[PDB]
Amino acid sequence: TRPTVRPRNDVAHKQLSAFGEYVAEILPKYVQQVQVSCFNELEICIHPDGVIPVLTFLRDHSNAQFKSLADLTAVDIPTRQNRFEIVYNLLSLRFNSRIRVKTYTDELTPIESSVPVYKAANWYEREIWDMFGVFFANHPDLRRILTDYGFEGHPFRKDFPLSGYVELRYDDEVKRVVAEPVELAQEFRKFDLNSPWEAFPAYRQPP
Amino acid sequence: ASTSVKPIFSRDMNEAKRRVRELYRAWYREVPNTVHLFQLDISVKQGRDKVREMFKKNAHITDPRVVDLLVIKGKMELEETIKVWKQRTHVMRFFHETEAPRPKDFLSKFYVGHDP
Amino acid sequence: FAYDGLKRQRLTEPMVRNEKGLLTHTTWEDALSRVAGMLQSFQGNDVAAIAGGLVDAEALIALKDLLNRVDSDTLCTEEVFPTAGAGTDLRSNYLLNTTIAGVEEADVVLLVGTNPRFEAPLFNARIRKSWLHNDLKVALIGSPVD
Amino acid sequence: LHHAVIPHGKGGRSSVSGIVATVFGATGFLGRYVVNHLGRMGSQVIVPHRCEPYDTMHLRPMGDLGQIIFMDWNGRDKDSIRRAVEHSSVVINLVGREWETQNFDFEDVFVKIPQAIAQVSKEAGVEKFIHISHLNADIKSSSKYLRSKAVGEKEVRETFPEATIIKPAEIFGREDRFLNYFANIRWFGGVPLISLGKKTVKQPVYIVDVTKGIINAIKDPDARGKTFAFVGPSRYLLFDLVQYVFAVAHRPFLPYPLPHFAYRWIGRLFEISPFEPWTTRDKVERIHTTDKILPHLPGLEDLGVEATPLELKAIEVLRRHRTYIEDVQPAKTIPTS
Amino acid sequence: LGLREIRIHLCQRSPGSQGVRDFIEKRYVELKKANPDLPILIRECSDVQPKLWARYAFGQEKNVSLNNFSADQVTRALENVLSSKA
Amino acid sequence: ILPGAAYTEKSATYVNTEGRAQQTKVAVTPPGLAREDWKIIRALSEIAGMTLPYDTLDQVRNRLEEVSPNLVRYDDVEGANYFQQASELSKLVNQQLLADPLVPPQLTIKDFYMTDSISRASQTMAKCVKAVTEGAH
Amino acid sequence: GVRTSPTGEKVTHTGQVYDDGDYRKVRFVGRQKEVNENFAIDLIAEQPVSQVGSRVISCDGGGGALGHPRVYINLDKETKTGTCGYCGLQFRQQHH
Amino acid sequence: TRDTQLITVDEKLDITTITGVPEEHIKTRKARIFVPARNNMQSGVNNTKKWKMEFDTRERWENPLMGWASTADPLSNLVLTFSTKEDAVAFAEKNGWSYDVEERKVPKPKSKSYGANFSWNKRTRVSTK
Ligand SMILES: NC(=O)C1=CN([C@@H]2O[C@H](COP(=O)(O)OP(=O)(O)OC[C@H]3O[C@@H](n4cnc5c(N)ncnc54)[C@H](OP(=O)(O)O)[C@@H]3O)[C@@H](O)[C@H]2O)C=CC1
Ligand SMILES: [Zn+2]
Repeated sequence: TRPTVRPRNDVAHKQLSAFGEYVAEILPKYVQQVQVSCFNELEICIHPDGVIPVLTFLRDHSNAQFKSLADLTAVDIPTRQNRFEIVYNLLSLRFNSRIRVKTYTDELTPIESSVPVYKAANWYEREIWDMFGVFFANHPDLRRILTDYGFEGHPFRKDFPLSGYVELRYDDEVKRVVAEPVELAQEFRKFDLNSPWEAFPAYRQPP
Repeated sequence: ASTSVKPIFSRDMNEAKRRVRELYRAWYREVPNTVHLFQLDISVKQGRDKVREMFKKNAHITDPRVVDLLVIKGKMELEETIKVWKQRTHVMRFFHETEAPRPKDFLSKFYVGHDP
Repeated sequence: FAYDGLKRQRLTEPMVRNEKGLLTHTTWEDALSRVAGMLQSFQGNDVAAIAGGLVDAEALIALKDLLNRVDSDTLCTEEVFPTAGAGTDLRSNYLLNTTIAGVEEADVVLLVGTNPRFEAPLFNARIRKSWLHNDLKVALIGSPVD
Repeated sequence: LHHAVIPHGKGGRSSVSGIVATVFGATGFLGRYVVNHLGRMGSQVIVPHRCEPYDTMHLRPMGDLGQIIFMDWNGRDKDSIRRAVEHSSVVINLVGREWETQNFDFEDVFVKIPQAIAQVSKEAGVEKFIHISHLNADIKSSSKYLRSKAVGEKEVRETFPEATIIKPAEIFGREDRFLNYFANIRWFGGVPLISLGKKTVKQPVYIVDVTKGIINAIKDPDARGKTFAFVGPSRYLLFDLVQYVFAVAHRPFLPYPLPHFAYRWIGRLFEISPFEPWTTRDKVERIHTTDKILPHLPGLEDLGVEATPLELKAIEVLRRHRTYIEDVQPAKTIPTS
Repeated sequence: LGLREIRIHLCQRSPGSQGVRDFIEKRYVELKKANPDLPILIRECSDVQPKLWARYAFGQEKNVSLNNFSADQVTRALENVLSSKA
Repeated sequence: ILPGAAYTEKSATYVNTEGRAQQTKVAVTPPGLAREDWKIIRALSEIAGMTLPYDTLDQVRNRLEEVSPNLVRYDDVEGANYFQQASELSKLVNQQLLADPLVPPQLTIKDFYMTDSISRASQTMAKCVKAVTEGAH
Repeated sequence: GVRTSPTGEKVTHTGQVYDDGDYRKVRFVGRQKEVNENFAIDLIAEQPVSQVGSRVISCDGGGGALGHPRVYINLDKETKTGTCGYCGLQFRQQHH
Repeated sequence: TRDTQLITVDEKLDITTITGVPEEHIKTRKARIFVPARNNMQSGVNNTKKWKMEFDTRERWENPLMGWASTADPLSNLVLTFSTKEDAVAFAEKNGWSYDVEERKVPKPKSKSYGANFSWNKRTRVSTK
């Protein structure tokens, strides 16, 4: 085949598609959309009420057995009404397969903690709360994990500035480290890099 | 409808207000220990006035879910202080001791720069 | 291309006349106090203002309001426009009522006492566009400019 | 205003204040606070120093990159003074010593050096000159320190007539030699006092108040050519002050009377040290000098500074002197004028 | 202390400005004849409530809403402004 | 002399020859101590004891709306009527035309380049005048 | 090359020099102003013009792939040399 | 539908108090909501598809040491992308930012005729190709 072109795997594509329909048939109450990517990754998009039921089924069902929570993160998309996309990446050692489960939320809508299903989720959900400000209901110990104590804001939101709002220095008069509004000797230089010509016709959107 | 939403903890402002008053009492009683434990140079009166100032700036909220998150964050802040996860620098960051007073009248801003 | 004039001959500090009658840099506090002192001592026709060609509406209204508060109405512009008759009472009296885009719908244009090529080059290009595509007839009263 | 000294920014570390300040004596108690306040707002600070560079390291974090410049200088070399001032718009003289050495006496630090700085600054075209004197400066004083202060103040006013002269009272602060002086008397059982600490009234002023007053003087066109007196809000009896100092430090307070003659020998006895004496005759004479009341001079309030009460800042200074309910007992204040 | 300037704001099409439009079409010319040196600034803008502004000496201004006024009500509103100072 | 800002250094409203209101945006702040022009007048009024009733840009634009509502209708052309009324007042006083012929202030391209303070300070515009006058050489 | 201003400060090849009243020259007291003394404008001018026998010549700056992108220079004008936009070497057509 | 018991909230959505933004950069900022103009140096139109939100420009000054462009504005580089004008307005409102909206400027359809280059009796006849 073409030496520079990634080869397609049509068997895995068909297997993942069939299992995606399988999941959607069993949990119609929650599954909103199922898709398989051209590089063979299965995504299950669900209503946020289905977090615990869907994850529990995927972990415990005999034909699923997704015992490992590889990763749990969020994505901020300000143009959406529910700006926060919550992404669960699961691994099945029994069937040597991965699956992605996605749901959504806004700044004020809690999501149910998945710690009951995966104890791995404990710190991942603290990170989502810290970095995105998404609240997780019934989390055993929800608090910041990566930011400074007393830090204000959620810095992975698309509208949080790259350099933040405050900066630190040691002040000799008060004999301690103090926080002050950020000033930069050199402002970060924004580059406009996007070409004005379309690159990928296959992804064109209706006018 | 689109106004039918999922609550956080409080189903209405009266339930939310109870949580606010409980948080305020916890902070009010913590200040004397904080001043002693962190060996701060502020008085207990200064600390408690700072607590009152922080609660007042959010007095205009009427959305219970917003109030819920304010209380959730306020309680995390309290836990950091009580457990001594904060250091004295973090506690003193509420008082902006090294920041000079920025002018507030039109003329004073006019003399110094371009910002409104 | 004229934007490079913004880097030259710029006024960067308030200036007042010193005892020798020469302009010298000073503070905003001092310059305004000198101006405020004179403004407080004059009223009516003793105060007047002229606005140049690059002044913005916000500055124009602010100056008009200030001079009105010393009961002065001598708010003038350098560019003349006859005050006889309606004058500026009716906007239609001093506007390009057809609009720039309306030139493409006209079928005859009479130009009077103007060189639009240099006074409004983009407006003249609109006329040429209509002359080219709509076979517009153009007449001129004035000097025969290209 | 030359285009490089127009202020820009929002008053922070990376801003441009437009101040270019040479601060003589920047390595001492008052100097560190002055440099810190200049550095906060983005000033260019030139720091001539006599000491080891290692002794100036605490000043380095006080300014953004390139905003603190260090030069060598010698108080008797007018060329080293010229190199340090010729680019400045303001010169601040904080040079002083509480004792005399073999190489420098009170006339050198308080008369010859301040006059040399003032004269060179005037010739260099420096616009503003701020000279720190002393509230109790006086040619009739028993303290040689205070007599030299009076002579030096007069020479600066003649050399640089537009100079701003600041005359502070005893200054308290973390690195002060005032509250720390009294706290360290406890390090010996005896706690001597001329009379019994009576007949001496003190009006000490907080270090940050002096610093803000100096900074506000740099920015105030009115302040040129004037003499200020920087004093605290409350006058105290020297006995009450020391008693309060021990109370805050949680120390046992044992007063006992003494006259000057028996208080001068202890001063002499520690003058023998080849370093900073614990005390000296002159220090005792200054401590037991009543703070002058000078109502014809402007003060901190004329510069928009509120004098800080000593009771609000004593703990900050004396907490380190404690051995390991905060009744404290505020000291009794002399009725205000 | 007298009147210095008159401004009339109105819409080009709204029925609430119909009377103000009638006043201009019928009576403005006569009003301007009698008051040759008085500025009477007529400023049309779509979807505005009609108003009469009167500027007196030293920058003092009064406004009178003309919404749904007849041409005759507009005349009397202008008469009061022209007669009574402020 | 009170240093104001250029059109590149302020958010200001300009009305073009059609009566269309448009606004600039700040691209760079004014140099040195120069200030936004309406803020100078507002500051002057406060020193003079005649404080104007607007402290922000939005407030001075609300003021613009009270004088001429079209001045805040950005990118809109508001039609103006009453040509007949204007023509009636125009015929009231008969004025005699002068004999001198109509001569535009700009006859050739050389008069185009420098017509205001910004362009008169432009070194580029000066080279343009030299080129059309002297020549390519 | 390196000239000096009236204050004694050296002028860089970019023309930079603090003027008389610029405080910023205090940064050079007790230290020095780093200036590179090989002005490239003077050095390239010392190079001689190459005489070539064609209308178009190409330059890659010398050293093959160690030079600059190869460009082709037109030499039709006889009132000037053809200059390389990358390295500044000059060429002139001989005869024609 | 749901087994989760919802509540009714008629409040306008406002999240200013829970975003951590300083007061200065909510009330004194002006957001501009617009579709970027095509860069006139190129004919490609692919950068004119989405709505953008930017903030009012503030002071930049020269660093005394190097001459670099310094700033004290934390929002100087923040540019948000939106699918529709309504999404951009919704985001600005709930964040408490004052805003202006500029309508999209679509080029108007043109009448192009190659044959017009060779008109028998019209001015569109070209004198050269
Ligand atoms: N602190 C107080 O209570 C009061 C202070 N003042 C005056 O304020 C000024 C500073 O006070 P303070 O900062 O406490 O004094 P410090 O002793 O704390 O610092 C003195 C400064 O002067 C410098 N200095 C001393 N002698 C010489 C010399 N011979 N040659 C060069 N430099 C020298 C020292 O530099 P090095 O580190 O190299 O010795 C040091 O930087 C003095 O003029 C003092 O009299 C006025 C009223 C009260
Ligand atoms: Zn080459």
